[PDB]
Parts: sequence; structure tokens; C-alpha cells
Amino acid sequence: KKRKKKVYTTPKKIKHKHKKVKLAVLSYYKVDAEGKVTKLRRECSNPTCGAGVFLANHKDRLYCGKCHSVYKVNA
Amino acid sequence: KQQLSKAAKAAAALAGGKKSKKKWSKKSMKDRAQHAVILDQEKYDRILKEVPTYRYVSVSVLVDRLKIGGSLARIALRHLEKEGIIKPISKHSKQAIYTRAT
RNA sequence: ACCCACUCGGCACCUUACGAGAAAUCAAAGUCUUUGGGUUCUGGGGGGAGUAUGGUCGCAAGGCUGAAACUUAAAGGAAUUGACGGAAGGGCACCACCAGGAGUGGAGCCUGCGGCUUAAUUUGACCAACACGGGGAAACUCACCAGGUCCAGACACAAUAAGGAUUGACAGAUUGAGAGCUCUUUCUUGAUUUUGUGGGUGGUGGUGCAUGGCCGUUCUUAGUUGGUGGAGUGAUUUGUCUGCUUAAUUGCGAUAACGAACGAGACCUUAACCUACUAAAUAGUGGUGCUAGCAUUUGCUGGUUAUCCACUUCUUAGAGGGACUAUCGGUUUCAAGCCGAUGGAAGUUUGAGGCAAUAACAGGUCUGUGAUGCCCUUAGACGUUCUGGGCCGCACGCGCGCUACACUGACGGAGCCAGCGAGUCUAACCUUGGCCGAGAGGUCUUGGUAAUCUUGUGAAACUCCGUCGUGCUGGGGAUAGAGCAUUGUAAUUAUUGCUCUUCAACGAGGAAUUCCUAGUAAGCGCAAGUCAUCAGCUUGCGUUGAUUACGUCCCUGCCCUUUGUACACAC
RNA sequence: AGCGCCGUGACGCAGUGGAAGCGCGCAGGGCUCAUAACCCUGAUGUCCUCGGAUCGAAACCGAGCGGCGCUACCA
RNA sequence: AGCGCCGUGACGCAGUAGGAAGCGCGCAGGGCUCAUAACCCUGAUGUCCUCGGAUCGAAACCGAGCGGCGCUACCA
RNA sequence: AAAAAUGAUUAA
Ligand SMILES: [K+]
Ligand SMILES: [K+]
Ligand SMILES: [K+]
Ligand SMILES: [K+]
Ligand SMILES: [Mg+2]
Ligand SMILES: [Mg+2]
Ligand SMILES: [Mg+2]
Ligand SMILES: [Mg+2]
Ligand SMILES: [Mg+2]
Ligand SMILES: [Mg+2]
Ligand SMILES: [Mg+2]
Ligand SMILES: [Mg+2]
Ligand SMILES: [Mg+2]
Repeated sequence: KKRKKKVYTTPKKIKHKHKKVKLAVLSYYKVDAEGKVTKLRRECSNPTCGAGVFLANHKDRLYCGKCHSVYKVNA
Repeated sequence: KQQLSKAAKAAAALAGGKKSKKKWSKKSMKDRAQHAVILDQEKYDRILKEVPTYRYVSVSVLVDRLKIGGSLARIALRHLEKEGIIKPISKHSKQAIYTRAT
């Protein structure tokens, strides 16, 4: 059984790589002059989400990251 | 073996498609044979007259000697057996055997 | 003229070679490496070639004499084994024929193959391929085509590596898609990994002409081998055989062979026979012993191992018995044996199987195998999964088959009969029965882990009684239209079932060709295998049950022996 | 220069104004392991073109094309 | 010398009365085969000898050249 | 005493 070569009619698509940002201590916690701190991130309602869940921010929605939940800011 | 060319294969396929049906037999047909299934007066008189002196009486001989269908043969035969001018010998479906009375 | 004994010469024979020879063979072809009686002629691998040229003879035909160039690794002799023979002899087979039966080849359809077509229409196989791969493929299967994912890239080295090495992601483009596959902004885990170099793991990739194992075939026949001895320089041969006999290299026997082995036989399973043992509400029968329902001077059924008891005939399985061609009549190298009859259940090894030698095929299978060498491939994979399609595609050719051409029938009503099976608790299998539905089916329970229930698989062919009436007819049921259901996520390219409608070729089939000898052919169905659904297939089972022949070598082949061969890749 | 003839199936050739035939060749099936032979069956033509007469031409008429021929003597 | 002709892949042959080329060999690659040969499939190969003209358009028509074919070539 | 032709190359 002689076989041909698999010629491709489409461009190769790239496997995704995790984006490299050196901002992982900057945009999560803030320090007051006295030193008092309250996290600006919100908390997942489900108990199995974690206290340091750090709900993300989008243009129009909030993303969990662990529990994959969606909320709104003007609730 | 020897592969035929594409033109030869097409010619053979086209010849086979164009080919007529070669029936390998002599087809002989007999002519139309009709039997009066409806019993009119003249045929009934012929029945009542010549059915006696018949040595052998059956659906087939009634059909052959009289142009009546098998259905009329069966019903008329049973009618004659009711009138008793024929007596039975062997009683069976699909085959009747009858002769003269007394 | 015969006989006997001799003798010389001659044509030759038979036995054995002591001798010779490569052997076949040879009383010379002996007296030869232990080489010498005398003498003439001829040859020096095979071809070119008894040719060219010259000479000579001949009327001619031609004869005699007679090279070279060139070309080539064998040509040749005798014998051995096999193979073959339109060679002989003897046996044998229904994959041969005779006498026949049933067919097939013609028709429609089913299925497999080829070819066309195709994006692919995946592929192997050409007596001993073609309902074969257990191959009846909607997904899978799948190996093919159009695309989309994932790594299931172990391990070693090194580089990255404090938000990294890496993932997963809801929403909006996007893709057939609710695959974050790619992106659009930013969240989760955290040395589990990413990258590259070695390596390894997979592959229904290739090669069965690299191989194993298995299977088929040679080959359904009776054939096969060594120990010692004999023959031969040897390859080899005898044993292992002329005759008779058997299915048989089966025996009787003959015998430079003797004793042995495998195969055949013997052996094992299975259908038969057992009024004999063992027994059995999971097989039965009987006592009607208990009540009774019906008819009536006595039969048929219902409840019977707690509503009891007896017995194994029917049934089953344990141990056995039984047939050994027994007896008899014939026939024989009177031996192996064979032909009749009588008994017996059984007298073609009683029937049918299972197993089945040495040697081989470049037979088939790498697509059964975590059987496998080597080659190839390995991240945009020939890996593995997901969606869709294909494997089914049709001017055509072929091989298995199914249904038919009808009255020995079709249709309708009724009578009413098998054997082999199989079947759920890791979950829906075989289904009684009740109800609804024309049907296919649907619903509610029941029994069966099974001699208990489906199931007495109440099958069909069959038989009776009626309709048809020789008309391609009411035979046939192809094609096609419409609807109702079941399986399955998914039914269109129609899974299948059911109802109504359409109602084609087909009038017994040219040349040709297949299977078969008694419970066989053939007809008829049933079960099982594949199965969620799907039989026109296979493997079995029983039902009804012929004709013809107990033979021959004519055809096609097989075995043994003899023979010929310029064959051995073997006619 | 003048005159005559021929053109038909792949090939060689018949052919009566009512649509064309022999032999091979070819094709299908069979037999054979296979090919041939053999057996059983099929198919193949604006009759060189283009017009005309005829109801209808392969044939008759007119041209055009391509081949084959014949005469070519007295000087 | 005249009069007719002809020239088409590497090799032969088909055009036709102008709308761009077919076939057969050869070559190459596939299918079959242990591998070949034969066979089959596919592809490539012709600037129609060169030049010029007429034409919307020429391998087809016209002219020249080149090459080959055929016929003709005082006179008594 | 009917007829019966053929079978490409190489590969212990
Ligand atoms: K046969
Ligand atoms: K055989
Ligand atoms: K039949
Ligand atoms: K798939
Ligand atoms: Mg010599
Ligand atoms: Mg598939
Ligand atoms: Mg093999
Ligand atoms: Mg021997
Ligand atoms: Mg198939
Ligand atoms: Mg009808
Ligand atoms: Mg099958
Ligand atoms: Mg020969
Ligand atoms: Mg040969």
C-alpha cells in the first residue's frame, strides 16, 4: 500500500501560550500609609471557592477563576 | 492477466447494455379457450340430455366435453347428484368420480 | 539314417565372473600404475565444420583430401531417485462416469467479486478466491475520505524557571459544534511540568517472498522411516514383495532378509437394543386410594409425594451386557477371505464422526494476538479520539443463493404433529397470562440462574372441507406511492415490522455445468452463530420421504508395479 | 491535350429505384490452469462530398474531391 | 529548366475547404509482480519547415526560400 | 488406430 503525502490547504494554527505579565503582586493588594488593608476583590458565594478567590474584572462581567462564576457589579 | 483498455471496457459495457434479451426457448402458445360460466337454457338442456350415458363424470370431463367453467361444472355436478341421476363412487375435494345411476 | 564316447574347425548360447570396466556390461571389453607378444589406422573440450580454399576423381549428383578467423563453460557417457507419457498391467473414487434424481446456467430479487464511478467508494483472497475473513458495516466496528481536538512524546541530560515551568477557564467573535481549539481583557493551581538533544511508547503503516503459531492443500488416498545384515565404487537399493485378499503396506503367504516404529486398524464421542441392577414433584406411568363435572349398566377429565402409595415400560444417567460377519449352505494356491440364507435391535469397519503419519506449498493470515524481525512514521502523527460521509455508489461481466413460472396448485376454514437449542441480580435476557390494537405492537403482572418457566417452542411442509377454472389467471410479487409502529442518541441513501394501493419480467430456461446411493436425494420448517435493530447466509435439528445403480475405467483424477525420457523450475 | 473507369462495415469485395449484404475482423458467454482452436450467441455502415429529378436513390443528373487507367500513329 | 504536389511532438500519421490540434510508437511516472518483461492508467512532448502577405483571427488561403516527391523537356 | 497447438526473464 503506497501512500501519498498529507498536503495541507490551511495555515497551521498555533498552540496557545500562557501570557507573561510581571504584575502579580501589584494589582491585588494595596497598602495604606498606616498599614490597614482591605482586599478590593470580591468573594465567591459558593463555600468551595476560597477566601482568596480574587474574582477578576472584565468590561461587563466578573469572572471567578476557580468556580467559573459570573456576577455583576450593580447587583 | 491481460487488462483490457478503457475503450475496450467501455465498448463491452455498451454492448452489454445494448444487448437484447436472448430468450433461449421456443415459445408456442395455444389459442383462447372460453367456457360459458353462465348457464343459459340451451346449455342446460344439453346438460340434462347428454350427461346421462356418460361412462365417466367429473369436473374435467364436463369442462372438456362441454364449454363450462370448473365452477359451473362443480355446482351443476352437485345439482345432478341432488337430482340423483348420477351416483357417487369416491367423495373427495379436488377430485370427483361419478357414473350412471342404478 | 539314428545312439553313445571322442576329436578338429565353425555360427552361436547358458551360468558365474576369479579378471576388467565409469557403469551398462564383457570369456573378451580378461592376462594393464605387478603398466612392454607383433603391427596398421584413428582421437585430443563443445561449436565454426566435414564448412572455406587448393588439389584430385566424377557427365552430373557428388566423393576423397581438408583449415583458419571467430565463438563458448560446458557439451557428452553410464547409472540413481523423482516427475511426466495421446506407455503397458493391476486396483480405485458420484469433489469421475454409467442409470437416474434434484438442480444451476434463462427471469426477478439477495449477497460476494471484478470493472467503472468516486473525496473516499478501505483492504486480503483469483480445484485449493468470489453468503470467504465467522465480513448480515446507520455511530462504533474502520483499516477509507473532508475536517476539529489530545498526547496517553516514560526515562536521562541541559536550558528556562519567584509568578515561572505549566495548565483549566465563564461571556463575545470563531467552529458543525456548550472543543478557551485559536483569539478579545484577567482569574485559578503551583518543580505535578515547558523547550531542545538521546531514547522509548504506539501504528487495522509495509513486507506472509523475513518469521512464529494456526489453518488449508498436496491427499480421502495408503502411505512413511530408521537398527543390524545382503547388493552397489557411488548416488542409492533390499527390507517396504510375484500371486490371492482387504477400505487399508489389511492379511494369507513367498522371500537376502531379520526383527521394529509412525500412519491404517485399534481408540474416544455419538444414533440405535436392553421389560436386567441403581434410582427419581426438576422424567415419568399406574392405583381414580381422596373429592367431584359430564353424559349413563362405565368412559372421558379437574385437585393428587404435607391431597397418599406402588413401579421404571415409555424418560434420564452410572456401572455393564450385547456382534465376534455367530450358525449354516456355497467358493478359494481350500489360507487370508468373499457370496447367499437363518437368527438377532444391529451383519458396507453396524451407521456418522473426532483424532490422523513422513515430506512439502515461497498456499493464506503482519487486518485475531502486549506473536514478531527489519523498514517506515511519531505532534499539522500513518498514534489516539470527535462530527460528517463512504464501505451500499451503477452503461456492464461473473460466482453462491432466495422466490417462481402454477390445478401434484393458489386462496379461505378446520384437523393437528418434532428434535436440537437458548435465556436476566456487576440488570433488564427468554417470556406465560390479563387488557387495548386490523396488524405490527403497546400496557399490568407472573415464571425461569433453568428436565421446574417461555415450552407439549400446538413449526412448516402435511390431511380434510369449500372458492377459483388453464386466462400471465385469483400463478408470481419485482418496482413504486401513502400511512401506522419497534430498535437505536441518530433510520434520509429508505434497519426492520404492519396496512392499503401499483402488480414488472417469468410459459420450465442455449452452449455449458454442480451435488448425490437410504432414512440418503429432495421438499419443509425450527433453533443457534453473528444481534440494540437487521437473514434471502452458515452451523445443527428434526418432518415428509423418491427414483436409479450395487458397475466400469469411457471422461476427470488417485494408488502400486514395469517401462521410456534430451524433464528435475519437474509436460 | 482528349477520353474512359473506380470510390459500399475495420479489411477485401457483392448489390434487382422500395434504407445494404458475404467472408474474415470485432464483442458477450462457455470449455481450458491460461491463450488458440472449438461450441452458443450478438453487433458494425452521410453507400467520397454537395445540390437536383423522383412519393422514395447506394444506383439517374449536375458539379467538386481522391485514385486508376487508355490514345499518344504518318512524317 | 518548367507543371503539379507535399513538410504536423523524439519518429510516423489524421485534420479540414479559417474559430489553434487527435492518434499510434518512443520517454517518464503509477497499478500488477519476489523483481521484471508484456499489459493497463496518467502525464509530458508539435514555436504545424522558415519568412512575408491578406484576415477580427491562419497549421488550413496567397507569395518567396529550403528540402523531398511526381510528371514534362530539340530534330529530321 | 477420429481430433489434441502453445506456455516470456531471473531466482538451492
Ligand atoms: K466438478
Ligand atoms: K480434493
Ligand atoms: K431452486
Ligand atoms: K469516526
Ligand atoms: Mg575440437
Ligand atoms: Mg466507520
Ligand atoms: Mg506462505
Ligand atoms: Mg525402499
Ligand atoms: Mg462489501
Ligand atoms: Mg395479478
Ligand atoms: Mg455469513
Ligand atoms: Mg507442451
Ligand atoms: Mg517454460
